[PDB]
Amino acid sequence: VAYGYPSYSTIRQLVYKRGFGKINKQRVPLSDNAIIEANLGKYGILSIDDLIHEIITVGPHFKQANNFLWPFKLSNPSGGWGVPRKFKHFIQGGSFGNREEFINKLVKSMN
Amino acid sequence: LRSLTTVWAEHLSDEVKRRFYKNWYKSKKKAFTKYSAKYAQDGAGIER
Amino acid sequence: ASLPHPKIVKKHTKKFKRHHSDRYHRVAENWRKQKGIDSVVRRRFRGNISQPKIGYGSNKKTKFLSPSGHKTFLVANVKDLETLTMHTKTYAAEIAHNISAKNRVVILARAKALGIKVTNPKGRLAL
Amino acid sequence: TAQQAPKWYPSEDVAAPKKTRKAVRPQKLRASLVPGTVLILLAGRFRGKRVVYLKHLEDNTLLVTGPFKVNGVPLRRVNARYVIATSTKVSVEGVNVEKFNVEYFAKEKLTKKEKKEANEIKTERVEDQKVVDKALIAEIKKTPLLKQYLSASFSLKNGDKPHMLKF
Amino acid sequence: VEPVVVIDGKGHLVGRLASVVAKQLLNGQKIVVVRAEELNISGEFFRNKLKYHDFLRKATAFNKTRGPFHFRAPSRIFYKALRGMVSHKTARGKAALERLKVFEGIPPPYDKKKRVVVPQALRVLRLKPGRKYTTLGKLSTSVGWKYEDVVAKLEAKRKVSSAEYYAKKRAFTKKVASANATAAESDVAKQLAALGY
Amino acid sequence: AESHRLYVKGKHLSYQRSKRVNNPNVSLIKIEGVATPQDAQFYLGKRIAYVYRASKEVRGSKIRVMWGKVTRTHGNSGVVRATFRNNLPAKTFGASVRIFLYPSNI
RNA sequence: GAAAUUGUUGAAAGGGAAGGGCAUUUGAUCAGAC
RNA sequence: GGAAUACUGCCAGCUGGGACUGAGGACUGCGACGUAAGUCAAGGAUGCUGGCAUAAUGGUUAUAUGCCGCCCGUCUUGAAA
RNA sequence: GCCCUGAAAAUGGAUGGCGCUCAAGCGUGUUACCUAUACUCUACCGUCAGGGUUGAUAUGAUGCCCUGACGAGUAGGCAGGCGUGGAGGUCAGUGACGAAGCCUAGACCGUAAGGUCGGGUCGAACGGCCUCUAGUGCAGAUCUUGGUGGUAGUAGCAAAUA
RNA sequence: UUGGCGGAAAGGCCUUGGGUGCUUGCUGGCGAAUUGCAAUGUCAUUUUGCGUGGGGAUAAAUCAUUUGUAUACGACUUAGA
Repeated sequence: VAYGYPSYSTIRQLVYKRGFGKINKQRVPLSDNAIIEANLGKYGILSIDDLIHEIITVGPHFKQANNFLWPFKLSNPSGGWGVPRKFKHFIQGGSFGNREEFINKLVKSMN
Repeated sequence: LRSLTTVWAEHLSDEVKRRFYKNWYKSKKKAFTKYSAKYAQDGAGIER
Repeated sequence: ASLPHPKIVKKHTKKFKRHHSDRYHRVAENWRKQKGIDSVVRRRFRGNISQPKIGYGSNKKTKFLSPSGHKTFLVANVKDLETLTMHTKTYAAEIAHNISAKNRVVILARAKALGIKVTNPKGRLAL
Repeated sequence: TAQQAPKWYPSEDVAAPKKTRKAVRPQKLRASLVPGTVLILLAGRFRGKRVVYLKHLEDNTLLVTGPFKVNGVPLRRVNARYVIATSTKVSVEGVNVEKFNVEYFAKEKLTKKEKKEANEIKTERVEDQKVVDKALIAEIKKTPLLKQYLSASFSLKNGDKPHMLKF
Repeated sequence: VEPVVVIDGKGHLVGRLASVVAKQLLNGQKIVVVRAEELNISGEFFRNKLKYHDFLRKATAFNKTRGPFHFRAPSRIFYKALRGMVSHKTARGKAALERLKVFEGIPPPYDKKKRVVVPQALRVLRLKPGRKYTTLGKLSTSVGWKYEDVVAKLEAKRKVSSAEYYAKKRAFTKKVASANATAAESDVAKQLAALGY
Repeated sequence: AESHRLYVKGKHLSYQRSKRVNNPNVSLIKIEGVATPQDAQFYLGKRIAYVYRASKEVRGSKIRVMWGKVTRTHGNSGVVRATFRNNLPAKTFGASVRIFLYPSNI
């Protein structure tokens, strides 16, 4: 894996572009705030920004909020990975592992 | 080495010009005859 | 003048020939899958022939559609031709290979009256 | 029978299309095109002819004339992409162009019956053009060598790189 | 851009020139090479001689007449170094090599035409100062090339006719180089300067 | 004048390929005078025509044309990928194409 | 009155095999819509 | 003591060029601009024009070119062997 | 540290080859770029899953439609089909004005097994559909029977006196 | 047309006189249209065939026969109006 700390900008683009809901065990694009109202209305979540607000600030209903989001399907980075070999730790010159803030740069290329 | 040119005599004997024929007996013998025209003229074709 | 239809797409038009059908005369070209343990065609190596599979299934909205835009329907005689009376814009008639040269003029003269397209209106014409 | 019958039949009524949402909006010419500009034509009979842009028509076409007396290009319309626009400009003030329009160029496409086996100009068209160019030719006279410029064809010679040159 | 580009091999490394010529042929560009006898190869002479004897060992044991043909003339020595950078066994590669002609010295008409050099293949610009290199002509006559002197004599005769040709060329142009000078500082001349010419 | 050329020369270099597999739907074209992707950036979307000859007339000429257009930059020396309506026949590796100057952006 | 296998005529290709796959040029040929 | 600039980051900042796709077929929903009427880039492409109307596009077939392709069946851990 | 010696094997020969010397080598760093059936978005096919739909006229509720995901495969299992000989029913089916068969780098449909058509050939029986039934589908078994090749106008047709 | 130079694969290079065309060195007049808003819009060289009217010269090879400096057969070497 390659994980990091996402910023507000990174979360916002992921949901707006790649935001998909797991409703009735089916993957349904959000594309509208009513869909979130139908499912996530139980916890006081109404719009797409309410859902994001639960991600940026780990709110009391993070799990229900997070699980409602489908696993995102990202693309390969637009500018390449930036390294010759992926499967070395980010400290060691590769890509996998914890990179503190550079997941924002990476994910946007993937996004 | 590449052969530049050849200059033959004015008259060739018969025995040498049998070397140019496989069937010598039936032939007008027709060899160098137009080439003999280079002779009979002082400076026409040979010395050049 | 058939109904509108999307552009006809085939996804594969070259006929699937059995493997090695060109190598031997006993192995006819009718497709048969290779079941061998060491078959290259079966394992799908690079540079080998391609095997039929459902991904080649035609578009449903244009499946069975001849280039004219009409589906073909073999007819035997006038009674069978009439079955296409109200449906000239989706189906075409075809005269069977065993319909006699004298009978054929009967259906054509009728189909022209009903305006039904006949795919092979030249068989057994003497001129 | 040959085949029995298809048990069900499909409908033969053509379905109406959904209401589209594609509205037409006025076209935006690039800033390089301004009436009065000298153009170089890239296609057609008059490809490579330096020529004068007079007006922007309705159907995204550029009303263009030689002027005809200079090089022999009449009042034509050409595509905004098949031209090369330059920095040279000739004044178009006092020139009437509003008379021409789309219907002015009507071809009346010949019938299929009319077939050209083996083998003219409207009078009013010619007198139209001579009206315009007389107001433009004098304008050319002020700038030296412009008259010869518009009678001279354009070309590309060796060593000439379009991506690097300036027009 | 020229329909035929003529190259003077003198002072060029055998390989780097060969690669550049190899790409050009495959791209539809015609190459003619002259003076192949003065091509350079990196390394000592005795170092490069040994490599050639190693190449002379390899021959088809059961019949030598079919085995790897070892060509001695420098034009063929360079040619081998280039055929291996072309797919010569394919019908494209045959077309690639037919666009190529390799020569000793500068024979006729190629003598009276401009010759160019490939700056990325030049000995002076590539090799480090103080290294050691060879001259292909010295090597080819060291393994059985019989025409070193015939080329050397003919080339000196070539340069003689060229030396006077330059002389007429330089003397004639100098007079031309003066007439334009007196045509300068003129109304046309000064204004073209504002146009950069 | 003796010059009547209204296009830019070019060479059909090869197909798009891996070390072993070529992709005949995309071609490689070299435009003389172009050396960087920035130089080639200008020619994107320009029309291309490969003009060949036959021994038999089709519509009054012995000359035929294969059209196509520049898709995007290739490499670092400003080679460009071009896809044609009908693929170039691969015996034209090294043949000359014509990169016309329309649709002009200028 | 089939196939193997063969004769003649017609067309095509052939630098130590032949055949095959993806794409197109070339020649031949051909369908449908108008 | 006072600024600039580099670097990193952000914009629900503006804008040009290029490519591939046009699936769906009366309306229904969510939005915007508008006082309104109504319009729209808002639950999937339409508008204008030319040439051709025939082997021209295309199918098939032979051959040519570029690249790839060992002879199938079988037992076997392993078969082009 | 690199380089050199130590460093000898048999057909000619292998950093993949050419070839490379401030490298086209060795060590290290920064970018640009190339391309797998992988990843993303889209179209089409099928499978599975979740659903909508009695409403009349008009057919199919095993129907039509909406939503999402997914697709490798030997041995092996299940399912939907294609095809052959024969049987019950039906099309008041085809046919001497040419059934069936056979040939056809001529045409169309189906992913496929296959189906249809045109021309040629010939001469008397045959087909679609719902079901029933089986001596029902061949490339192989040193398979069985019959036929035929290359080898090949080749080996050879030479003891006993002529 | 006059004269030279070039043999590495010369087949090219220079020069003399005259005749001839154009000349955008400079200033003018006359036609362009309709290919309808682009369709490479056909201008090069490579070979051959078929008639023009203009010159120019009028052979060999192989089989068959023959020798043996040759020879399995072809091949080879000789001879034959």
